[PDB]
Amino acid sequence: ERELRIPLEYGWQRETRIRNFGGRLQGEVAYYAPCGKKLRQYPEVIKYLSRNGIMDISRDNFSFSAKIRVGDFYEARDGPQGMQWCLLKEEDVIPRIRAMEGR
Amino acid sequence: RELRIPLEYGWQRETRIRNFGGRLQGEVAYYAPCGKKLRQYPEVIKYLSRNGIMDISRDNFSFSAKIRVGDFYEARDGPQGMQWCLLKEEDVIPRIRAMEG
Repeated sequence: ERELRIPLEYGWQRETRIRNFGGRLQGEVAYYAPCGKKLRQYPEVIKYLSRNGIMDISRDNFSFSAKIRVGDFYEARDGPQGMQWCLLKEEDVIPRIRAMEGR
Repeated sequence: RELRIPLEYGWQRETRIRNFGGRLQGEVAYYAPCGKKLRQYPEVIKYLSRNGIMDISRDNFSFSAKIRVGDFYEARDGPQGMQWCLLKEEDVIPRIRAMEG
């Protein structure tokens, strides 16, 4: 976890979006670079680090596993403006992770 | 454009909307590249001075909850209790207009 938190200390964001596809929970991880650029897979992170001369952090500091309790978790909820990503309180994340483990 | 410049240097701008009995209240916070949360212009200016950041100044910052820059969250009651819901891009102008009416 220490490893995967380093980028947050450099002003990156980690986001996990959770969807329940008929009882089955699935997560998708994205990073936002400090400039706001959205990165959706390792190759995208490596290119960003290469292109931007970033050497303090590496591919080792990043994971796209939705089962890692690092950064912010969202679940879709309906409302008067339609579906929104709603932030899970840290204490509601665990059951989501646990549902995605095993399998 | 001026208010986007800090975001490129790894500042975050966040607007929280609370509905108090149908009266919307918006509140803006900045997170400096070090993560420090700043809530007022004097704190932002002290932070710029104390950390010798000088590319940006007062003109690159707004604490007005009516500006479409950065992420908007609205507090929404639900099954899990109070949650911050991320406003979609299309959600923001309507909720700003709601704040004014």
